[PDB]
Amino acid sequence: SYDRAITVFSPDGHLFQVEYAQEAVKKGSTAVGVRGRDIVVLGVEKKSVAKLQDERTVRKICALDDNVCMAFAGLTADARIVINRARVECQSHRLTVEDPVTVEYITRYIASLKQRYTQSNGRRPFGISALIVGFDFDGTPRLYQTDPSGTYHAWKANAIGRGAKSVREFLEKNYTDEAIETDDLTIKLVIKALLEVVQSGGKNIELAVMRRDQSLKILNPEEIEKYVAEIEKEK
Amino acid sequence: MEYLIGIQGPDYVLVASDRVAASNIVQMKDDHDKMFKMSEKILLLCVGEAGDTVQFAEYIQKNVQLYKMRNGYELSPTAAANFTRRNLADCLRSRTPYHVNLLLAGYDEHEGPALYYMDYLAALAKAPFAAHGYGAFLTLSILDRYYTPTISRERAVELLRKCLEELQKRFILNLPTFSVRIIDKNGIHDLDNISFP
Amino acid sequence: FRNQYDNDVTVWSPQGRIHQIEYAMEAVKQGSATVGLKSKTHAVLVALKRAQSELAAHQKKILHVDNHIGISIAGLTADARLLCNFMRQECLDSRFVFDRPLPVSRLVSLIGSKTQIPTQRYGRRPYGVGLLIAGYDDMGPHIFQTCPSANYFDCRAMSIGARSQSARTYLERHMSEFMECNLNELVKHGLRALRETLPAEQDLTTKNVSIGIVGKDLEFTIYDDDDVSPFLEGLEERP
Amino acid sequence: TGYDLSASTFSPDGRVFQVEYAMKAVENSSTAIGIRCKDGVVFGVEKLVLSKLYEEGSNKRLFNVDRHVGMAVAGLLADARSLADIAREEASNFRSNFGYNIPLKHLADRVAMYVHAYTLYSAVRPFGCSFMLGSYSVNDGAQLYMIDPSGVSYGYWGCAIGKARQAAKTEIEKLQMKEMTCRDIVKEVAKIIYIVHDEVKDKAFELELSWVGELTNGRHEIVPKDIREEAEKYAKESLK
Amino acid sequence: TTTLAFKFRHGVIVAADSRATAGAYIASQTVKKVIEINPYLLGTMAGGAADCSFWERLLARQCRIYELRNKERISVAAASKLLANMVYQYKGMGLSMGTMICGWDKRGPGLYYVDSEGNRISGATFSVGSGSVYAYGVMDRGYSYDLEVEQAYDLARRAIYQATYRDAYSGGAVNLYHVREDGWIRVSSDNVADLHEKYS
Amino acid sequence: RRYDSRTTIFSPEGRLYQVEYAMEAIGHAGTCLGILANDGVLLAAERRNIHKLLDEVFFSEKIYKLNEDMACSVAGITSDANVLTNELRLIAQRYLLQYQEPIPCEQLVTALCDIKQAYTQFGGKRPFGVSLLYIGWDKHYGFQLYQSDPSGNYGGWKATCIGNNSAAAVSMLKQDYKEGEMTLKSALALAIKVLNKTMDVSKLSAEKVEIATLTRENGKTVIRVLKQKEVEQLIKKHEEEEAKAEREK
Amino acid sequence: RFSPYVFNGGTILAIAGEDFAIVASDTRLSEGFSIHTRDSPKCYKLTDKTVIGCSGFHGDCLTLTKIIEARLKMYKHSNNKAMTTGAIAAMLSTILYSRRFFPYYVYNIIGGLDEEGKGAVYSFDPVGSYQRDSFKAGGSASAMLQPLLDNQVGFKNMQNVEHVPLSLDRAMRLVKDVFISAAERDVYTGDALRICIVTKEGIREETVSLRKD
Amino acid sequence: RGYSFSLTTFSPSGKLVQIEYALAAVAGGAPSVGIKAANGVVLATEKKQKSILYDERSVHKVEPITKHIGLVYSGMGPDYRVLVHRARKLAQQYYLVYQEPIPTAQLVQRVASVMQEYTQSGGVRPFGVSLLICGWNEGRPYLFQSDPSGAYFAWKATAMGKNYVNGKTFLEKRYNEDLELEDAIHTAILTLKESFEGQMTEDNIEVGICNEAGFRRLTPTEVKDYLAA
Amino acid sequence: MFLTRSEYDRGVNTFSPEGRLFQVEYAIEAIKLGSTAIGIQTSEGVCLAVEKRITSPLMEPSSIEKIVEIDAHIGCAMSGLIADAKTLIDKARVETQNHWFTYNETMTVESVTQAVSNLALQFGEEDADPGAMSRPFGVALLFGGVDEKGPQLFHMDPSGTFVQCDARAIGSASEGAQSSLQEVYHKSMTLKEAIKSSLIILKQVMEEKLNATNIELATVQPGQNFHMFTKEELEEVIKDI
Repeated sequence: SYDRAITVFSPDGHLFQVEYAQEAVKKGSTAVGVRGRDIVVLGVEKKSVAKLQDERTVRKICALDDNVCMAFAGLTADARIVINRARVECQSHRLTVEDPVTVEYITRYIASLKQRYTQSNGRRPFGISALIVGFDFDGTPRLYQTDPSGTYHAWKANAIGRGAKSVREFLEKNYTDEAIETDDLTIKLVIKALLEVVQSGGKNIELAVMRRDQSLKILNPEEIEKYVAEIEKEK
Repeated sequence: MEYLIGIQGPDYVLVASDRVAASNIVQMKDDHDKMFKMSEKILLLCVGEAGDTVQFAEYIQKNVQLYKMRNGYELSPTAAANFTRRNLADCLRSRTPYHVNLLLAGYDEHEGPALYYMDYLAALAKAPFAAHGYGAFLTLSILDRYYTPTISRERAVELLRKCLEELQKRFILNLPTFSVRIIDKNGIHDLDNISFP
Repeated sequence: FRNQYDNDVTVWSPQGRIHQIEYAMEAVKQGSATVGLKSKTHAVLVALKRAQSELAAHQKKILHVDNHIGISIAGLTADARLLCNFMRQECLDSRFVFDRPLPVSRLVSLIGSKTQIPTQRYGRRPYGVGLLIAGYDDMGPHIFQTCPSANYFDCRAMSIGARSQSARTYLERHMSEFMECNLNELVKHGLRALRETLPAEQDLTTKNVSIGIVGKDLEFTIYDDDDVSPFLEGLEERP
Repeated sequence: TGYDLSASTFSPDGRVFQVEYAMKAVENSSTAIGIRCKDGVVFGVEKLVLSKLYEEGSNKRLFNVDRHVGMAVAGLLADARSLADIAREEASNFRSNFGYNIPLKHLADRVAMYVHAYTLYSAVRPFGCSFMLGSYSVNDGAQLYMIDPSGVSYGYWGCAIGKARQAAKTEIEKLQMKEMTCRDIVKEVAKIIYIVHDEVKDKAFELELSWVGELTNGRHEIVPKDIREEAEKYAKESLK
Repeated sequence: TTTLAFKFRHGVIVAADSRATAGAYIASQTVKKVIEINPYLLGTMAGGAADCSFWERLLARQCRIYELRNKERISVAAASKLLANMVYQYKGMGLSMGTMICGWDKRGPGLYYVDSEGNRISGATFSVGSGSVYAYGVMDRGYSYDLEVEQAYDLARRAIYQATYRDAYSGGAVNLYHVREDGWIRVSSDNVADLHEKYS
Repeated sequence: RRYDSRTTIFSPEGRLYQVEYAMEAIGHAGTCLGILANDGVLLAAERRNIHKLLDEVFFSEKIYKLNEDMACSVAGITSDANVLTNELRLIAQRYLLQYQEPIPCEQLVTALCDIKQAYTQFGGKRPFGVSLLYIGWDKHYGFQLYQSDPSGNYGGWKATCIGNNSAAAVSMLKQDYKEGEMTLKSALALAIKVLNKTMDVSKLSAEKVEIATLTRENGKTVIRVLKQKEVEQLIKKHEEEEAKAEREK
Repeated sequence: RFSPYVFNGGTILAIAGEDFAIVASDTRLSEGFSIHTRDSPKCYKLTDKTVIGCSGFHGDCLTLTKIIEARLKMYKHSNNKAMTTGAIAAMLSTILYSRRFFPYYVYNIIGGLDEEGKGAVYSFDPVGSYQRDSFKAGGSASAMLQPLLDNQVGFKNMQNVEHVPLSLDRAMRLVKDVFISAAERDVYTGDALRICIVTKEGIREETVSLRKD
Repeated sequence: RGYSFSLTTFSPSGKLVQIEYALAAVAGGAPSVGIKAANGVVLATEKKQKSILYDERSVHKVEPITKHIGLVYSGMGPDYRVLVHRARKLAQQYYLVYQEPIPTAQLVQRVASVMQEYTQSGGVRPFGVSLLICGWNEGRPYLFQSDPSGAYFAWKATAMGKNYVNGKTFLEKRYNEDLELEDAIHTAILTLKESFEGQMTEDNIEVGICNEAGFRRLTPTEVKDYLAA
Repeated sequence: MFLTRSEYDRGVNTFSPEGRLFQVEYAIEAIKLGSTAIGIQTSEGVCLAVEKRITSPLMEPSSIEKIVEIDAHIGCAMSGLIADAKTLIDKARVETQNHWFTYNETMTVESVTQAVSNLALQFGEEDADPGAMSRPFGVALLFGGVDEKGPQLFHMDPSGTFVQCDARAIGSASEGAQSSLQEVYHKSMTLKEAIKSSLIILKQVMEEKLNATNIELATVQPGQNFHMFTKEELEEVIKDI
């Protein structure tokens, strides 16, 4: 009745197509983000190799710029478009104001794009939610989340995608100032959280870190194996 | 009025530029940097009409870095040269020609060091050594005299010092300080400024 | 059934009636009542304002287009604001170009054209607002009404909005005396006329009344809550 | 049956029913008639007085679309006023380009084509107005034209539009307009309108008349009130 | 005109004259040529007064919009780059501007010079206007990064005074500002006649 | 009721059913295959058109050359395929004009996939009912095989099949394909094997298949279509080998 | 060939006060060496608290007056208040700068009473740079008029002379005298002076004769 | 269901069914036959007229796009003419750009691109016509078909229109690659002779041939001479 | 006896029988989904308060911005769609700065509210511009600022209608919160009393127990600019209650 067009409000004022896009996000692979004191760690599950596929082509985590990166859960093609648009906006902002982009600026831009696609019929919402991580000029860690609706919110730590409810409950339990004390502890926290919802530990998680003034580093599979081994042993 | 010089070598390219930005007669800035790093192993040197230099340099820089972010590997020096040449040539016909004279210096793992030259009309030429500006007329003969394709980098900085002290001896404008840096397989390396007091 | 033929303005009905335009004409009935009446030397607009709550201020029902023209609205405030902007720009254009006040008849003709264009085309809805336009020009005092249908009328007096038939019948039975009235007598007549529309429990107040007067010597002025008290005091009581 | 919803559609039996539905619009209107005689063309309208509050000389259904032509309308008054604006624009453009007053046949053709544009496209409805046009020029002569909502245009020695079209047409038919002169034709137009007016259904009417002819030197104009009163008194007397 | 700006340890000192001329007619001797773009950064105007005023005001509204949107005050570098891009869009159309955007940011003291030609440059010392060349000598001989605040005010006043002495199209009074880390302050407005009384 | 129309409405549970219906279309298409080897990469396809009165005038019905350094094979609607191949060639030549270097394979695939995503998102146009394999050599990553779908989503595959019986093709390739051990000859034999398994015809006609190989010789890529004699020899060798394997038991 | 400007002459003057402002102008319009008309006042009443005086190309003066009146009406409609003198000044600056590249050849003076109740005068170059001034003269005779205003009103270059706040009577005397001198020695300015004085009561217009050429 | 009416809607099972309906419109069109001989290619179609009143010379179902290209259709007559004008224009654009006669393969590609261009937009309908485009280029004959879908195929010989399946079977029985066009025209008229349901005459059929000379429509006297056998 | 045909609610630009235009009415129903916000106008100033409705502890409380600053003189509080709220806030800010640029003065609260209202009106699509949302703006705003007329509180709704209000509540519990406003409010109350009363009402309506984290509070007084109560100031007042 009222779920076929984005423009039409429902009785009780629910816009339902954007809700359906938010539901589409839930289908996607899990992603998790956590703010350490000097690190921001972004972890994403890997669906499966399929044994005849090249892993390099598929990468959920991406770097918008030197100081900002994102991970997504939702439609992969839409994520690719949004990533490219945010990258060109990053370089354009540097061009315009001779300064590097702030994490809140880029998440605002991505949210504005998603909002622009929601408002008008003849265009469907981007079926993605994103986890944007970066370090600002002051050096404070920043974690933001975006959704198809176009609202953005800072999170100390969060998850998106399938099993987001379970892993975020686990993270609400586990997260504390103590865990954020160590960079290795932050990485281990996100690894344990993804382990809460994933078939196998090392094979099916792709993880990355950003340090205070370093570029994004996708942790090697051997490093992830070492960290899960340390996590597994402690239990 | 602004001096650019570039010397290619076996495994390096040496580049230097004057550090003067000037109004009519007053030399507003003594430490202006005319070198823009498009990527880790490529530099763009730009001189020309004011405003156009910084605008074009920044545009090419941001486009190259966008290429880096999108595709995960840096552009080749030759590809960056052809790209900036295309952008400059398209604008030449248009109502907003960037009056800029550029020198692009790069190192490629596959193709080794490269130095590229382009004028405001957007011609492109690879060269062993090249220079821009009125000082180039004085200093090119120094390079044509003492240059060897097998020149070592110590010999290259010596040759560059000879070229610049010739400007100090004879060129009418005052270009007291020059910046120097080398590109190699490691990447762009800053060198001590050749400063003639 | 005949649910069809009602969907859009561009669909004629089997008996030659565009039902969306009529449904738009229903919109004026929703709004609070307004009354306008004129004398040989003056034209008056009076309104009944409504408030969302006790704490909230009463809505603006009379708007000034120019010194020589002002309007009062019944129906959608959005369409009212849009049409008022259009009218104001037209009057400003006339003053800029010809250095004369725009004729009120010509202004309502422009309103009629602008309002008519939605009804015939698919897309924008009919302007679901009814306006009473009152002004003084060289020809004399004038009062017009415009419907959500682009048709407009010239009136000795008129009332639009909810329960306006009572005001219309009062005006009709008292119309003959209006022409020779003073402005005080005329505003009092209009106030009684809108008092007919009110519920029996409700009564005229300083708050819920707004009065708009224009004449040969008087530019359009909206007398607000405090300023309506001179005009209201004369009125006696409910019959 | 979804055939009648839009004008782009055709019925399976080859009928565009939206246009006919728009033709039914004018029948809601009060009657209007125009009669052509040797001297010129006379127009008349039965303008029903909906309320005493409404000013006289308002809701005019007789428009001047140029100095030498006048227009009388039946159907939706909004569409009619818009069509009058279109006709005035066409006449002004004709004067500006070709340097002389527009021929009535050409003006009728252009406004008729503008009307016919709307019957084709789905986005926009047919006009809800049927109107008569009349002019007198010493070269062309007296001319009366009527345009339906379809965009059909024809020349009529006498014509009627609106609710009482058929009765008005028989009354006009028994008139011999060709020999007659305008100052009599105004009286007979008043007679016909008073006849066709239904006192029971329609409370009251104010006869609105106009003409164009040699007596005006070829300018359409509203009747002088003395002549209006004479014609109205004659119509009331003949009515019995 | 003459406008002067230099960076020193305790901030940026901005100075300017107050004379505006049409031809050789001194239309005003009280023009305020230091434009308070914001409470926290300010600019100067040389060249066309209308051009400088309009474009600096537009920069001011852009800065306030940025502050509201991003919850942070714009950097002097970003402001200078915005103005430089805006004027460069109109290059060759006859705008005449030379202006020094001055403020503090997270970096520290900020001094930039931007002109209608298209240059944007940051430096320890700058001067813009017809009397720039005269002001430069006094400022250069007197300048040091480690300078007392009073001494900085003094060299700014003396520089503008000598520039007005030599240059015909600069005169009036010397308006002086100190950009301090909290914000800008207006330290003095001394007339050139009183300054001639003092220095001589 | 119906949340499958207009390609711009997320159905409840958040699925775009028009693109899924388009993905259904490619399954009807003639099977296409691509295998990656150490020395080269090949494309093999089943010429579904086997009408007697058809002429093989063209370079290939399914295989298209997009650039000096890459090619593609297409499964899906032929008209949309023609449009997409034209767009691909224009994209590659635009990159060559701009940078004076050959288009990277992944970049070209990504550009066309961006087009295909765009057609999904905006209302009026239908999604491209096409899926096509890309094969190419680039200096950065060497030989590469890529697959694309109507959704605008692509991936890199060592070996994959699209079209009819693609699941059977992938199941056969999974067991047979040796990672890091293939050569172009062995990959050709594997291609003949999986094509014989998938294709309903008992004997691969050698006019019912088109095989093309991409190899780097003398520093220049060569894209060659195996001629009818070569593929005849290949099917003869496969028949002999399979019969000998049969004869032993 | 076609020149879009001609200097139609005239001069304008404005002098502020503690509680008043005065705006005064010639009433002559002159193209070349000929006098178009001897009664064309350059002062226009924008609001009760504000007067504008314009001198230069008369077509630009006319169009700018119409534009300012229209935008004043628009501001009144939108904001339900009258424009202040400073608001009119800023709006005029923006309007003048709108045509930086095909400018209005007009010298404008805005004189009025500010919100505080004091007199304020705003003076504009042709391209819209504007400054609050205690007094200024505009137009052809700016060079002649403004020095005497600087001496008498500003007490400039006067030693051992007390500073008195200007009064309405002294101001009007000074305005009449300076315009008489400009009538003597400027060809463009003469044949009448319209003095428009703005006070809390409102605009009051007085005309005094100046010598016909 | 809704898939039936829309043109930009894939049906379940992934069918653009409006295009299939356009192909059904083609199938109702009159028979047309194309046979590619070694030295030429013959295009033939029936031009059956409702009455003697029709003037056969007025309109032709076989039209030349260029000197060396000509085509014939089965389907909607108006759509045929829209695209024949567009084809002639495309060929002339090619001649302006390259100063060479357009190849037949290139022309069929371009007109098929046009036909595809029409299918995508909802506001338009597909062309309810299919074409047999024949040409002689590089001392070789060519025959092509272009469908409403925007797809094109290369046929040694084929038939469109009514009874196209039976005509194609008759052709594959009768077709030999070694045929000269003198025989191929006979085979083509026989292929049509299968499906007339009337006594064919010189007027009732229209036939044209291409060769090294170029495309031509052989006259009524010529087709009478060939029909005499 | 139930008649639920509606069949006219879908699609703006359709006048239903009785001419009610139900899409806008549904948008006005939409703000009841939003968090409750509350405004009180007093002689000493105007205060604004809202319940944040934090979903999870991990979400940063500062990021939720349901009270914002249009300018120093005017602030806004919003309830309804955060996204289209951000759009209207941007319009308000740019219009204030445009007014400063053009007239060198500060807009009145009524003028700013009219400026945003004009944008809200554009759902009708009378303009031909593509970049205007077809749906009405599903948000209600409370504009509070000190102007030439003193403290003023204006209410704005999805229709684009706007009115001054001495005290108003928007959001879910606006019904009932408005009754509490009507009983408590008297024109003479100082801003301290207004703050306390508004926080009492917010405590009543809010499901969770009131805490410094879950509310946002602000005030603009004639001398001061727009000010947000910090964690400590919020702690002091919520302790005082």
